[PDB]
Amino acid sequence: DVELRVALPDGTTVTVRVKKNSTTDQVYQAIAAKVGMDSTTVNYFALFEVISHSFVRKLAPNEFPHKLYIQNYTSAVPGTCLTIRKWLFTTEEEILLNDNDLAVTYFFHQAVDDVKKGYIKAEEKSYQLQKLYEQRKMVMYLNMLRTCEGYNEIIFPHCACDSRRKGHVITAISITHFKLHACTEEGQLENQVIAFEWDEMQRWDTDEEGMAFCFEYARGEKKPRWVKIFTPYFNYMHECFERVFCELKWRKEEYQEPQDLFA
Repeated sequence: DVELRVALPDGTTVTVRVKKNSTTDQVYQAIAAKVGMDSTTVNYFALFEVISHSFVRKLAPNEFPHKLYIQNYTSAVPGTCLTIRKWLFTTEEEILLNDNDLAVTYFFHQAVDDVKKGYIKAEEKSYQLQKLYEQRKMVMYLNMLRTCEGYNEIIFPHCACDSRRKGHVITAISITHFKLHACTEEGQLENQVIAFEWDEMQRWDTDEEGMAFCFEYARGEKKPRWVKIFTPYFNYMHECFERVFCELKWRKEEYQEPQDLFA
C-alpha cells in the first residue's frame, strides 16, 4: 500500500491509500467515495495531471496515478501533481445539477480559478460576477459565467501540425466546435482561427510512434482530409473527441415499425 495526494477544485487536498499498481479509474473511484460523490456526480469529474500553471492533462485509463504522483513528487513540493477537475463539455447538462450542493461547489471553485487563469473571458460581465462571487451566490455566479466565451473549452499548448508549413496551432475543444488557432513556433498568436464542426468529423486516431493526434474531416461534398496534430497529449485529445461524441449522442438519446419493412 502507498499514499497518494490529490488536489480538489476547492483548493483542499485529499489523501488516499491505494495499491501501488492501482489504475486511473480505481484511484478516481476511491477519491470520489472519500469526498462524498454519488451516482449523480461521480460521472462529471476525473483525474488530471498538472503539467504547467496553464495546462492539466487527463489521465488515460491505463495510467498508474501513483507512478505519476511519485515521479513529480519533488517538483510538486507541498502540492501534488494530481488534481480532480470537471469532465463535461455540455454546459446544458451542468445546469441540471444546480440543485446538487457538491456539484455546484466544485463547479464554482473551478470556475473561479479558470477565470483567474484567463481560460474564461468574463470582462464584459466582470462587475456582476464579482458581486455574485463575494456573496457566494454560487448558482447565480455559474449561470452568468456559463454565458462567457471559453466556458467548458479545453485549450492545448501550441504544437506543430502536418497541415501547416510554418507555424504551430493551439487546439481548442468545446461541445460546439473543434478549433485550431494559428500561432508562431514560440506560441505567439497570429489572429487566425479555423473551426471544424463535429458532424464534419469522419474518423480520428492516435499515432504513438509519430506523437500525433489525427482526425479526418469532410466539409460539404469535398473529399475527406487527414490532419496530424503533433501534440504530446495525443491520448488526451483523443479522449476529448470520444467524450464530445459520447455527450452528443447521450443528448439525442435523452430527447409498420421502422425495424421491419415487410409485414
